[PDB]
Amino acid sequence: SGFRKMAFPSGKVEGCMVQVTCGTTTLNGLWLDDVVYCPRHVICTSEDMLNPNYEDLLIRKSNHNFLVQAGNVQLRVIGHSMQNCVLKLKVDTANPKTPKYKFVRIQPGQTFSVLACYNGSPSGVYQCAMRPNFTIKGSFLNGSAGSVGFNIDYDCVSFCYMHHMELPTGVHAGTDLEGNFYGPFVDRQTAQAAGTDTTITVNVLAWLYAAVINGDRWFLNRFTTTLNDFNLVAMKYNYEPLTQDHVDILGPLSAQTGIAVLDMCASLKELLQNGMNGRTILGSALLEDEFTPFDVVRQCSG
Amino acid sequence: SGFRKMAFPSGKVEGCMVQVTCGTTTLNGLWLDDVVYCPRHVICTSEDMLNPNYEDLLIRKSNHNFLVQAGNVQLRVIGHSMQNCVLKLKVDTANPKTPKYKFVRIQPGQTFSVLACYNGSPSGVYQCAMRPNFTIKGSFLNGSAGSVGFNIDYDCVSFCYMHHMELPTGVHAGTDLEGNFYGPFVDRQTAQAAGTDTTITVNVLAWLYAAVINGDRWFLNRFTTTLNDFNLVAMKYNYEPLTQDHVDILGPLSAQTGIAVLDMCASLKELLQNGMNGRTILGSALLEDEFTPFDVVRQCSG
Amino acid sequence: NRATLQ
Amino acid sequence: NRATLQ
Repeated sequence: SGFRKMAFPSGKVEGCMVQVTCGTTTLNGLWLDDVVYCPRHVICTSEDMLNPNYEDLLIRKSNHNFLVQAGNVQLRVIGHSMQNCVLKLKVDTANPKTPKYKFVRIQPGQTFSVLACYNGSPSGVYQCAMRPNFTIKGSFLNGSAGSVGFNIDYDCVSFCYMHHMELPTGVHAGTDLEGNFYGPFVDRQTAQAAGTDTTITVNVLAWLYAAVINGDRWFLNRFTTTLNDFNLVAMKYNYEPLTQDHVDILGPLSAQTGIAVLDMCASLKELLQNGMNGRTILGSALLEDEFTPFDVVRQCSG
Repeated sequence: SGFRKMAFPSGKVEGCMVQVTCGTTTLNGLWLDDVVYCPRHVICTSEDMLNPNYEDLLIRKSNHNFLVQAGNVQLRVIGHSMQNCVLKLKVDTANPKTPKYKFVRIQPGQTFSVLACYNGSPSGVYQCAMRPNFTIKGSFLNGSAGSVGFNIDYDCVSFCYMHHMELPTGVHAGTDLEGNFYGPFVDRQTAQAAGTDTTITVNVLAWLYAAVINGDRWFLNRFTTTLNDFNLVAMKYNYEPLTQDHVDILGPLSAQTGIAVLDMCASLKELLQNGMNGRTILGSALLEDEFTPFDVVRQCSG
Repeated sequence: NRATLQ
Repeated sequence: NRATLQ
């Protein structure tokens, strides 16, 4: 038993990380087969970051301007191109550690593991959610761009995120692995703001089920509610609407615990209106929304 | 910026994990050089778990009773022995993925990463603290025994924990890698209880410094306190005494933020006596004590 | 209840 | 303040 923010094992991704240096700017790249993927602002200068013309900056570069180092072995760039907001640096060595992989774009509300890297060297692993406003609340410093977010199913790494930048509020923005930003952000050092966030309701319920599975039951009650009356309370506390499809996804958890989804909703309604009254759930005094129904099943066994 | 419970990259440890099966009992082992380390209760039967005589149970076994599988490759046991509460299974193949490693015993208050495994296959990575009562608040199910906790410095994996069991309260107990339990627990399915826990004060302060580094400042005040008057308040809220050595360890953080340790103590005293008044620190409504001063420096850059 | 060897 | 390309 026990429930923790849990990341996927990172070994398969560690062997893909490299350092990309252009001029005085260094960041990380993702080495799959004979291609290195990295954020395009590696080619930027400190001054050319308010409104860069990446198409111009890239035509003024050549293969020998890009220094790619896998550990201490230098990889020779034999080609370069731009795909939206990331670069594809052809190299003459296919990565022998290339895993079975997919490039997938995830949805707000879904989670992934982040392998934070610096100078091509992994530093740590942690679990993130894609917020409804397409930001992520990560832990990233200068030089972390190029770090990737991922999930692992069977033997396949599904890459879903490459880190690019930090917004003034401290949250982080990035692209999918095809180079298209999550959310209305651009890789320029301009004044940008994410839209107002909301709390992922289906994840909160899933976390409450994880709590029941682990012996926390004080928040249960004998009451029930309708999906309509629940959604009225959700709108008020800045919670996302709950759909019939969310109730179905929560089925398995509802079945294992014997607590009907709409009965669990009556508990959530009650926690929103009255608070926790000094108690905790799975070691938190706040309602946690960065666990998907899938994450709970992955960790909590029958 | 940002601050997250962050684990070490797990690749170096993933390549060491194997499955150990004896009879109908399966768990994980740690394969270093030509030796596999695993908890000794693998040799137990379901019935021989109230008060096993491990010395008898082991004399009734031979090398061929132990089935060791690295992935799908079967490793042949050529020797076996007991070292306290773990077994050392000599095999005829040295692990080619053996990293530079150390066997260290850690102290209450220190943290480590856990690679949770099942049937010799890694499932997830998360960060744990060794509690003052020598338990850990992890996430472990049946079959997780043999999973290891570790830190990584430079290229060296410092193994500090092997998982054995879960206590009735849901917390977990285990051994160091020499087989000696952390705390007054024994690998028997008896009624056991950990002593009353306390909150790791030096870690709470370190986490408050991480908060200041990340822009959270509402809990600061102009006041200061003495180490003596602070420790009186600590004793009351079940906090560990703060020593002059804790103040020195917090020096670097105190220097980077310009907040004197004993001034930060005045903030903690205030949060203990009045609460947070509905506000949060680094996304928590509770005072977090599973970050060491070292963990903060590792993550937060200057 | 009792401890659980895992 | 502005965004920071990292």
